[PDB]
Amino acid sequence: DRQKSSFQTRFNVHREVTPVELPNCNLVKGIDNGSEDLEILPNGLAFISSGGKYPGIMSFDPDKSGKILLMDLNEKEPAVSELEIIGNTLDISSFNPHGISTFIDDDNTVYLLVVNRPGSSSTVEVFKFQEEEKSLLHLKTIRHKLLPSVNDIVAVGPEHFYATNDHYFIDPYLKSWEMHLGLAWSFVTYYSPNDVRVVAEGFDSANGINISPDGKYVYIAELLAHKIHVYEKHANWTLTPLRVLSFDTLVDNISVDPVTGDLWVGCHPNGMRIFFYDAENPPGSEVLRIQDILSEEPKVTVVYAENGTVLQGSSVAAVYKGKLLIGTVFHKALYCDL
Ligand SMILES: [Ca+2]
Ligand SMILES: [Ca+2]
Ligand SMILES: [Cl-]
Ligand SMILES: [Cl-]
Ligand SMILES: [Cl-]
Repeated sequence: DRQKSSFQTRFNVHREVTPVELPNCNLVKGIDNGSEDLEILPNGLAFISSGGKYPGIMSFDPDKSGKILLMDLNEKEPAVSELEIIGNTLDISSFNPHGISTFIDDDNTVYLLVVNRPGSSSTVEVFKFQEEEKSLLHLKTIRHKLLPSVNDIVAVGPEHFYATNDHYFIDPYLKSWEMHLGLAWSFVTYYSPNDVRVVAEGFDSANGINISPDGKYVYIAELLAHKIHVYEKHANWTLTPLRVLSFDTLVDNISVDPVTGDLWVGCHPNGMRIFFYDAENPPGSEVLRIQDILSEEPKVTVVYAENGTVLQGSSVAAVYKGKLLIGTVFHKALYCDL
């Protein structure tokens, strides 16, 4: 079949991980049920989305709740704490976080945007971060017909963001059929209070999304195409294609380093192991650094790679002052000397 061929191309089924080691990597105590996305502020506080659940993805603790965790990366051996969500505008029993993003106001108010999928429906929750009290003040729940199945967002103001949708459909049965057939109907939305538009479409599962430090480019990961799309971001928020980068791995969430502009990318080398879990054959981990992404030949380095004997299912990676923090879809988190 032509379909069985493109299926085992999309899920990269023949792929094995040549190890790339780091000598001082330590599992973060307290993270056992996922750390699928994370973001580090310029002051070294890192937010971690944890406990999220997906229909069909593995879970070691099904009654576990979704949590936003805090980590101070300026500490020597940093520990995670669960952030308290306060407010009355949000149903916490169904809180099921996925991608996250931050925005820092001119007053230095910190806003956290959190992709929420309570049930089959999909929202974006915006919180105010209260560092002293170590809490998240809920502000708003954002819902839209152009946000059917949000995977990750990148904030550009307190309720302004680009959002990936990893499926066109909302219903989980059609969702898996969509994903199995490879329709590639997932798309990217710009959301703002006064204006909500599709800015790109035709993606075979758009996952991570991020922005360059100067605002001029947007990066979008296409999981099952193994591609990172680079877009020019215009003053009217529309996007025009620029580069497409290709890899031998499923690219998941994208972090951008503020100083260099470098991309750090959490990857699933073999899509079968991450989608059809099997304890005797667990998914591995791979972290990519991407430099000089606008130039003729961009520099791609594998900074860390492993078959899962330590860390299973890396989905996000970010660096801070010599340290590398790696998160997983549903497993642990690895803190590493670079
Ligand atoms: Ca994110
Ligand atoms: Ca994901
Ligand atoms: Cl793997
Ligand atoms: Cl460049
Ligand atoms: Cl290995």
